[PDB]
Amino acid sequence: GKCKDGLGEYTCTSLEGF
Amino acid sequence: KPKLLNKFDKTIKAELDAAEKLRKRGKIEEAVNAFKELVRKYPQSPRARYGKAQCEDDLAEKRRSNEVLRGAIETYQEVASLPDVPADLLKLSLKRRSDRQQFLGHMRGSLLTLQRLVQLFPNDTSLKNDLGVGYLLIGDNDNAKKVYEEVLSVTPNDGFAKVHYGFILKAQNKIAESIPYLKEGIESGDPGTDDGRFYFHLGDAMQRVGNKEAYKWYELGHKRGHFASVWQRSLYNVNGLKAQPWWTPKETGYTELVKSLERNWKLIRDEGLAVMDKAKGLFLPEDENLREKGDWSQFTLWQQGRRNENACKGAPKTCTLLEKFPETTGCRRGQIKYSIMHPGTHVWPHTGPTNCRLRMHLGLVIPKEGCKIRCANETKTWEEGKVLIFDDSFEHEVWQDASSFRLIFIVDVWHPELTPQQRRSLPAI
Ligand SMILES: C[C@H](CC(=O)O)C(=O)C(=O)O
Ligand SMILES: [Mn+2]
Repeated sequence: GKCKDGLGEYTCTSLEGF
Repeated sequence: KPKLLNKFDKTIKAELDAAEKLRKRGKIEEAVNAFKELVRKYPQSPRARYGKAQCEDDLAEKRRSNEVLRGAIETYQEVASLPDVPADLLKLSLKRRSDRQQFLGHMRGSLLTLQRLVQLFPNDTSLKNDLGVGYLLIGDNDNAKKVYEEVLSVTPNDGFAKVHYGFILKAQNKIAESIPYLKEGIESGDPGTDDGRFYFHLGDAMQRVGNKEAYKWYELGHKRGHFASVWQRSLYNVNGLKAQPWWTPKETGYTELVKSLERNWKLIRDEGLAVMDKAKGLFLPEDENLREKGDWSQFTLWQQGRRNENACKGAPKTCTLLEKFPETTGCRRGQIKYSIMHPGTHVWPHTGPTNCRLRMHLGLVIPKEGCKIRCANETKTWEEGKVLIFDDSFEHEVWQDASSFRLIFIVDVWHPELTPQQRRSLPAI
């Protein structure tokens, strides 16, 4: 689930550590 | 304040404190080795094991190392494996394990840890709430909803659970139902409720149902620092970038890109029309719940700075043309896509996620009447072969009340005031 046009996901970025 | 020492650890409290002293003084390497020594000599000590884990955690911060952190994550688990672990220490250790697993993106791992935590501390509401967040972070909204329903069946006025339950309702398009939860949750002031996502979605839910008070929530959300302004409500920002709803080509500095789009617009048009005629499944329905009614689909060539190679087979000349323009093809917080909208469509007022991009629209097939776009307090129209540019972190709204289809080409670019350094570093959206 990606935030393309809106802000509908709980988080829009991906977690990849440091 | 927390009781971290079991019977045996009290008997070695002086060695344990000596090791912890080293860590708080920032001598991490000496501290790691001190706790390793303690672990060797007392391999059943929960406090020694946790100390080893905490040093590894600090060391991972020092070295900014995921591999070292994975080591800490396992050591936090070892603490829980040991005999006779005090409850406060068990909870601290497994909580930290889950938090660091999420930081690494091991969301399924975190979820198992959180399920363990809830099994171990069945009366701890905060941990059930944390479990719901674990489910939300892997996209499992069905399970998250069940979690907050359980929390609310026992503590009906838990504000964290309310705002999260409202968030989920809103995401399922249960607009009216979500409003009281979002609003009561925020008003609770409970920890975790003063978050821009909940102001954002309460105001939006209110707008959709015609509630005049939406902007009071936007105003409060701006007062509390979540929104750059009442009109610009994105949540993934670089502070300081110039904020304007409408931009001219010259203001952006991407004049060569605008010239190429306008000089070559008919080839871009024609490939879109060919896909509409012969490959219509490449156009995919908008799926972020942004339509009140009607039909709106997009055919995406780049997303997150990555070319879709199958899609570009359908618009090969357009993709070739755009490759000369890294300000859009390497915009990892925007897209490049065709956008078709048909009569009878109304797109809800909405905001994009980030102020780090600007959005270009090139008109391709624009009916003479019935189509318009508002950004903040100004409405405009499209023209065939002409580019409009707006900042879609500002609230914007679109109508399609023509008697035939309307096709545009959308090209996102990095906000011009972002340095090459930020453009390489910001995480993709
Ligand atoms: C509705 C518009 C797209 C369009 O008019 O096709 C929009 O929200 C956006 O470009 O960000
Ligand atoms: Mn939009």
